[PDB]
Amino acid sequence: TTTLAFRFQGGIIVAVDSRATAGNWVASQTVKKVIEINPFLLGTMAGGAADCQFWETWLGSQCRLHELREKERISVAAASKILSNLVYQYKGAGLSMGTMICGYTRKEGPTIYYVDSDGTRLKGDIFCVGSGQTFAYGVLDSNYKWDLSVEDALYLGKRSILAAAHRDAYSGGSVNLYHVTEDGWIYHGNHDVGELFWKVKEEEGSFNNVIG
Amino acid sequence: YDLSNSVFSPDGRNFQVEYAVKAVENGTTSIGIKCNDVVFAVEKLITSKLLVPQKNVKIQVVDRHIGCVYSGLIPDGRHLVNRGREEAASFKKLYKTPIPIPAFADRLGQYVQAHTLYNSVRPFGVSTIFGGVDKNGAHLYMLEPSGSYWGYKGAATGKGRQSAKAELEKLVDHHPEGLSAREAVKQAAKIIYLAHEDNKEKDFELEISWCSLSETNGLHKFVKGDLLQEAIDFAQKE
Amino acid sequence: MTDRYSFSLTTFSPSGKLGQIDYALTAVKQGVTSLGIKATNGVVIATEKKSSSPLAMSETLSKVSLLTPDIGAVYSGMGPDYRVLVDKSRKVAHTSYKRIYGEYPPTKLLVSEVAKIMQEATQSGGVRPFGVSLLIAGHDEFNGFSLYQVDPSGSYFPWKATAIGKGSVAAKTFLEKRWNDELELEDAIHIALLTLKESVEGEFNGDTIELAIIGDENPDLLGGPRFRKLTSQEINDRLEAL
Amino acid sequence: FNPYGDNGGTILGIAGEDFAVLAGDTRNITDYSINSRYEPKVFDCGDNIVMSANGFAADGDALVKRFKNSVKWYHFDHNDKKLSINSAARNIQHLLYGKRFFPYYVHTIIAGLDEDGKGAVYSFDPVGSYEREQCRAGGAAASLIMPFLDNQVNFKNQYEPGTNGKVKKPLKYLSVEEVIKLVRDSFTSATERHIQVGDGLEILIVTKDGVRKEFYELKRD
Amino acid sequence: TQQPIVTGTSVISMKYDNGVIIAADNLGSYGSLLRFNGVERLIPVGDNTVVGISGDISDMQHIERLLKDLVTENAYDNPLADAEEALEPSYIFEYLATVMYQRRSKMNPLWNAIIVAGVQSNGDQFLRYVNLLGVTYSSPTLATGFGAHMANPLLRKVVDRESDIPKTTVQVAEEAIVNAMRVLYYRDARSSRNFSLAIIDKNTGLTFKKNLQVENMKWDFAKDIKGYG
Amino acid sequence: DRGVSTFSPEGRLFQVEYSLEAIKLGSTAIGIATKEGVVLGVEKRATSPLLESDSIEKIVEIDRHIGCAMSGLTADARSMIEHARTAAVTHNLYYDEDINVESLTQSVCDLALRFGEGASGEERLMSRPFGVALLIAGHDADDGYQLFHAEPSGTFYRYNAKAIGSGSEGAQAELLNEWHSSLTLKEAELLVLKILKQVMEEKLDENNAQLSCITKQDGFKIYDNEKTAELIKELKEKEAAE
Amino acid sequence: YDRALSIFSPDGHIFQVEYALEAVKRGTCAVGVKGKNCVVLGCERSKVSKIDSHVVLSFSGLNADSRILIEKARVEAQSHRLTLEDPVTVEYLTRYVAGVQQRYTQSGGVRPFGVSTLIAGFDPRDDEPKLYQTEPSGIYSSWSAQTIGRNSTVREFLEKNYDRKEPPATVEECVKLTVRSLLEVVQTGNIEITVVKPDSDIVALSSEEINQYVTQIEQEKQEQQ
Amino acid sequence: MGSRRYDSRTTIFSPEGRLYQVEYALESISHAGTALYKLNDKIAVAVAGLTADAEILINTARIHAQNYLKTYNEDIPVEILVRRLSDIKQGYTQHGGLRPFGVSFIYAGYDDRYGYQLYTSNPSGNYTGWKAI
Amino acid sequence: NNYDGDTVTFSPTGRLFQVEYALEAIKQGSVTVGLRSNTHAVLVALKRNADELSSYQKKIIKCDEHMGLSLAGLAPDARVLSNYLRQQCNYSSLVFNRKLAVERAGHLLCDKAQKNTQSYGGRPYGVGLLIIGYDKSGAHLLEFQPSGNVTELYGTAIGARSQGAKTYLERTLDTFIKIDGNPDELIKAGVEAISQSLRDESLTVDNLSIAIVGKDTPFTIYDGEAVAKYI
Repeated sequence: TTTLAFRFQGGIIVAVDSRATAGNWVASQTVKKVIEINPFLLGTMAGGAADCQFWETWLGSQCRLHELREKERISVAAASKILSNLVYQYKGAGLSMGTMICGYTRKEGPTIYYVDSDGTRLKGDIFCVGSGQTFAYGVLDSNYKWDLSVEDALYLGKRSILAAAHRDAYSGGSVNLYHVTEDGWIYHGNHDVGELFWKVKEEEGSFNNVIG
Repeated sequence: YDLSNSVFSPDGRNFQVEYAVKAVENGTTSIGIKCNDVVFAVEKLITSKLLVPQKNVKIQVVDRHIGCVYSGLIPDGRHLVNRGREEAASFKKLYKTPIPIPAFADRLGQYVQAHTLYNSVRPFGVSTIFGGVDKNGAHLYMLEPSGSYWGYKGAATGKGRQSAKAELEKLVDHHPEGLSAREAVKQAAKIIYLAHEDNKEKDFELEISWCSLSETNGLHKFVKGDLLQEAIDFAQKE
Repeated sequence: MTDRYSFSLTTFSPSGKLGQIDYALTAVKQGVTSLGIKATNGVVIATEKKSSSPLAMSETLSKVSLLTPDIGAVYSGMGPDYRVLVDKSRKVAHTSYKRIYGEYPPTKLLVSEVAKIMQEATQSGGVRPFGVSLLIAGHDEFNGFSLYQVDPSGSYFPWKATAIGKGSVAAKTFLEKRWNDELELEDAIHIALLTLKESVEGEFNGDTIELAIIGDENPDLLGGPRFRKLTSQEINDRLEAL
Repeated sequence: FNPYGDNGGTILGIAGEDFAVLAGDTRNITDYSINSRYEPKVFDCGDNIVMSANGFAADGDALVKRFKNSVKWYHFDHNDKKLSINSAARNIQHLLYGKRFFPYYVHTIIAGLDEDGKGAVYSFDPVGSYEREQCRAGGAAASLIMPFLDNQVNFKNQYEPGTNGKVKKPLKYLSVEEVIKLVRDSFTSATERHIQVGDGLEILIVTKDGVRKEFYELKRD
Repeated sequence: TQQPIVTGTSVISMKYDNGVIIAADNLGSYGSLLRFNGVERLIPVGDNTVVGISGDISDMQHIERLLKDLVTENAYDNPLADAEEALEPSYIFEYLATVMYQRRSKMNPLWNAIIVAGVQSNGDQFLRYVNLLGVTYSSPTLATGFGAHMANPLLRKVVDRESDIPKTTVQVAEEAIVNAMRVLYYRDARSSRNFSLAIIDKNTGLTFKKNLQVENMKWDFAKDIKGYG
Repeated sequence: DRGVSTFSPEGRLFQVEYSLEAIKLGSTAIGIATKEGVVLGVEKRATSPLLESDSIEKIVEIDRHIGCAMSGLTADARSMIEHARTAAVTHNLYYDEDINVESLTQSVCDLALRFGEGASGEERLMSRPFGVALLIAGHDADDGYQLFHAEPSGTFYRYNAKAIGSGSEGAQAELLNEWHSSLTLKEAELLVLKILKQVMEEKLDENNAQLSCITKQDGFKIYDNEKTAELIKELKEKEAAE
Repeated sequence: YDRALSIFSPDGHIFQVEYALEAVKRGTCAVGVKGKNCVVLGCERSKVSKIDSHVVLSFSGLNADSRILIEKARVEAQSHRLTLEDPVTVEYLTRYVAGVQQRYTQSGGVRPFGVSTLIAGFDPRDDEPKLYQTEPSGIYSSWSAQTIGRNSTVREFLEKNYDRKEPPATVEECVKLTVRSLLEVVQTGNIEITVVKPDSDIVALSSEEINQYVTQIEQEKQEQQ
Repeated sequence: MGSRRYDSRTTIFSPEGRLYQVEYALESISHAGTALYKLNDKIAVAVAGLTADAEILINTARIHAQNYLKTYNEDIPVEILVRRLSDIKQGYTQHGGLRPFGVSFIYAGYDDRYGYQLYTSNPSGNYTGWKAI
Repeated sequence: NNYDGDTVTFSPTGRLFQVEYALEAIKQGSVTVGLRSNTHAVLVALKRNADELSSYQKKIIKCDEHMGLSLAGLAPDARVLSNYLRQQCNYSSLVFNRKLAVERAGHLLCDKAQKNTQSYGGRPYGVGLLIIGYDKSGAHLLEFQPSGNVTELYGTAIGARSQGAKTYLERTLDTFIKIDGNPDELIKAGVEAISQSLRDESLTVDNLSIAIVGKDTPFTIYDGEAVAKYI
């Protein structure tokens, strides 16, 4: 689990892995860790899968009701604060959740909020939440700028996910990419980590320590 | 003074209870006879031949030893029987013994009387004859919409209650030493047949039940089969 | 079986009168003349007693009750209402003041509590005003000796010498005819006895009137209380010297 | 007082191109003792939906009966509209999450056909997270079956001979018979290597025609 | 509720070609003290149901009172309460299982293991098990507690699968049950020498045998054991 | 009388009939359903020319595939619309699918029938029936395009074409004479505009009449003033030509 | 207390709501005039309350019921700011007030509010003025000049002297029109004006400036004519 | 026939839009005397009509003032207390089914924001400040 | 009348006029006929529409796979009663795993109807019901009135102009009881019985609904083109 998301000129890039393990045994390698809140909002799954899915679907329903009543699309801040207020009621009951609410609105541009099960809610540019968050965050920090193209940002997300999967035993079965623009999200397919590692090693001369 | 349930008249009467008694008067004839050991008999009006025979049982059973019949608004009697079943179950749970007949009568009387204390409800439009057998012998009781109840040697209520009362008084006078069970069943059938004459131009069905020591082991059972046919033939002969 | 009587039964008339309170006052006015006189060393509360039946034991019913060891009360109006209100006042004197501050409430505060209780009956739902007027006689360390009158409307007034009942007007006139600044407890008792004898139509003995006094101290009754209800023999002895 | 227990079962759901297969062992046990040799765990809940909860027997039975009641009420309240597999999955997710703080100690697998007519298998966790998968095994023998299915269904770690591991083995269509053979072999291996696994295998197959049942014997008859 | 005080012992049961047989002892042990004797743990319901209860006996009395109340309730306004609308083993087992599961879910369980046996109205033998936690299952042979470890292996030697049920006569099943009871008295420290046995047959009906005693025991060889070396 | 749920001697509830009478005084709302969409038209009444006509919302969206129109007491319909939106969103949340139009209509009718007696053993919340009738248009994969008339009585009907409001009689007669099972969306819009012009006492303009449609492809949409004006122009040209 | 005080009549009317409207048509007149910029609220014999920094409310009818409604609206605005991190718009607040008023007309044991409300302001990050009125029945609408109050007339005058496809683009003209419309039914000079401009620019004109406006209006009337 | 004794439905409007109970209470107060309690150290109140309800309202006002003092560690402004009492009196004129209070109040209070002020309130719940009586 | 403002008031002759008005509300409804035999039970309902542009209101509601009903009068009350019956049948099937008997449902409906005729603040139901079912005792048909009176009959009819159908059923009582091998013959008998109640009307595929239950027959409803061959 790495589940990174960052902002750039073209909007928002969200990258996740798909590995779920239980007691050092890999339960699944096809886990969808991105929740489509609505055609204009995405969320990231970290911590408890059931809590994330259930409460983000509930958030999507609340956003649908808000847009029906107000005849206007809800902002990212409002949805993030609704989710945070919902979670803060259940604090101390054992809920575990770490989510990145990412959305592109006309008023606020591209926006990313981080909300945890402890009630913290903060707006930021780059976020990485997971067991292998450190490697991906380091890669992003080393190769970030508010000038990247869409293709460069997608490759940066893939590279960060690949580094996290390589250096963390609990991360990496596949890579899922999403690009959030003012007109909604675009899905950029599922890429196998095993093939991606060899492809990156062949193209870029990285991972010399690994024999291939 | 006849618009609310809990308003006294200038002479001290409650007209809603009297109107409930008037409603009871329109009901069918139901009688109960106590023997030395008890026997309950009811007349069911066959409004049309479309009704399935022996499918509209009116006599109800409480616990395994109480039998109840009622005249008036049948749903009110059913509600009262449900309340009595609840009270009997509570008593049996609390004390492990079947509820005595006087205790059951007191519970029903308290319930009916409480249904006459407020204007948010209306008094029950039924009169109930109920009885059975307990450790102290065989008991018969009659309860009215006002909540007052009494023990009787023989009781009757409904449209043809006067002829039934006259027959019961004659039977009591003619049997100072009591009656048996089968003789009581035959007398109940005869009294029902005689009291049916208040309608004449309407077919009717006779339903009989009994609850006595011996031949029923102190439990309440419906009289069905050859005994009921013998009772019907005896009633028709008279 | 539901109450469904949440609305109030006392309302304002177009002329600004409260009908139920006026009717309660009318019921009070057709009662028994009860009077109270405040003195410099005590307060006397006297009333007349009726006999429902010749076979009835009059001493089984007391028209003057002890609210606190220093506060007593008398009534004019409906007896059962007075009894229920006395029980309520006794409960309030403990559950609201004594169990918190460790002392018996002063007379004014107890009168305020009783007036609040009687006012709650004139505004809540599904009730009627109490058909009684109460005279409260008490003593407290800081306020001295006090006498109060509480009406069915819940309004209480302090009085130096007051009377209620059928002969309320004549008794009030007699009391106001000569009320000096040096009244004593025994002088107040004598004046009360004279006024009650004038108001009553006859049979003025110790078993037909009931009197109580507040003042001084009775350590002999401690087992002291300032409330003393005079016995029939003492009333007869005082009437012998009348 | 411990309100939970383990009955030691093993179930497996495989989604085909136009069919679904849900299989399970029939052994019910507790603490090295065999409660029963034939206690079915896979039930036909209606609308061509087959459900199986594994783990705590009582919680599984309660969940199955609640889901059947939900299907009945859905038919009552929506003019007998057929319940889709995704709608059933979401309803089961809500049922599981309704008692998250006192969760069912079961793992749930449901199978059917989607709105396009293809096999669909949905897997659930005890607290109510579900995902659609092609092959999913649950129980105490899941760790002994999933690698075998990955090797023999997805052809993982297999390459075309003569290419020196440059071209992966292409995926091929598998008939229902091949899925049945793979399921039987996996359950036989699980029976061989797991003490809690193996008294009889019950398989439910869902197609457009309906649901059909097959049974096979295992060791410890 | 939280811990049993007075506890029962193993209840055993099996199916034969025409019905069910269920047996249980009559001990009311108080831990290591055999405090109470002559305690009937086989409750007949109707003319076709027998309920065997093992574990806490206060809860046993509670649920037998519940069964009596259910029988009373089934007869209310039911002219066919003795012919076709009478209670069946399946209905009673479903009610008992629902009650047990509801008690478990509230963390206030009934510390019992219950075996319901009988013959259905269509002639099919019903024999099912329930306990605390609401765990239910069925088998041709059933046993609760200690008898689950010793009585079941012997009974399964006669009725091992479903197809063996039609081949088992009542005499063979009764002999197997008696032998299992003798073995349990041999090897269980909370067992008693006296027990009751109920047979439910589709043709004959309900046969109840009380005050049975374990007999034909072997103790002679114990004369040859001396010391421990 | 003198009771919210009192039966009349003829066997009807007074409050429901009075609510129907109140609805009879409302503005005209028409709905026509075809095999390629459902058109809902409403008449907007302004008590003064200074009112802004764009602030009158008598056509409300329940969900992308379900729209609603109201006639009668427009203030009472806000709670009904809120309940309908909540029910649709809840159904989508619980089943990952769009709720059927008939199911939503039944939910709305249960809400309207509720609060006098629970439809599923619940209590009451309001003390009088709703005073607004609703036309609910929608599309679902089960039956197709559906139009429902919902009344405060709790009963609903499915109509091919339905008009409600003050001019409901003549509009319904025209719908009976005009509607056939092979209409188009443009023909339905023209017919709605024609009937609205006939019913309305004032001249038909784009500032006093509003149109909306629901189709499978584009969901539920509300026409702007320019489109309504061009449709009115086309209707006038067709009337003056043929 | 749950008696249905407001129920339908045989002619399909609710008499309690109509009597609340009659109660509304008894107090001082309140006028709201909207121009190209700024909104002017005029009140006769504080009658203008700031619900938030950008919205103001005027009432006609019962004072204490209006106080209750104002408290509810202020609490709702603060809750909206706390939850959505965005100041409430005029339309949302008007909808909330109208919903409360309607809900009070369909609950047992209560009577409808005898208050008619005028809400004026500007939406956040916007410059278009917004003016709404809510009736005791719970119906709300948008206007440019309404005059909810009844003072024995003003509506006709404002209909005559408004628009012509040209709003009063200057604040001074709007204030003058409001003062003249108030003076149409007021003989003394008992007149209060509050002006609202974007960026939370809510001000109240002093009595001296209102007196100057009245004197100028009188001079204009007596000079040209 | 549960309870049809509702005394003219106290909290309803007249056909002319008036409240009968409030006007009758005003008549009762006008028939009373012509206008001595301490709410706190800085506010005093004079009562007119139905001294018992006046005492109840005065006790409620004292509790409210002491609660404000405890919460903010400052003396309550006169306007806040007057508004609270007026809202309490108005609450009985719209819901509850009970009769309205029959007390007229005259408050005189000093705060740090206005420097001596006077108010009056009636059963209708409307309170008005006055330069002089 | 002074004894008509509520259901908790008795008339001087001992009558409840609110219950009588509820009964009269049934007479203003469409005619529905029910009949049964040893093996099957059949309900035939004539539906109504608001006008030519509206559909025909449903008159048959399914309660369980072995029990159903047909209504005459206020539809919402019928919906409430049907929901209650569905809940009771589901409770019986879950707790005891036994199919609910028709007589038990009749008793439950009687009790629920009675509870609404004795307490202030409520009103009696305004719909009559014909309930058919099949259980271990065979096929059963029951008639339900809002007063709480439940009767068991071989055949009955409720609604408006119901006397013709009832007279036809009484005349042909000895015939339709023996119709056991042919469910369609029983349906034909029911259709011919309801035809006697038609007032210058013709049965169409739009205003005819036919529900049937039987031994090996789950509760099945025929409407529209399904009833083409029964006309």
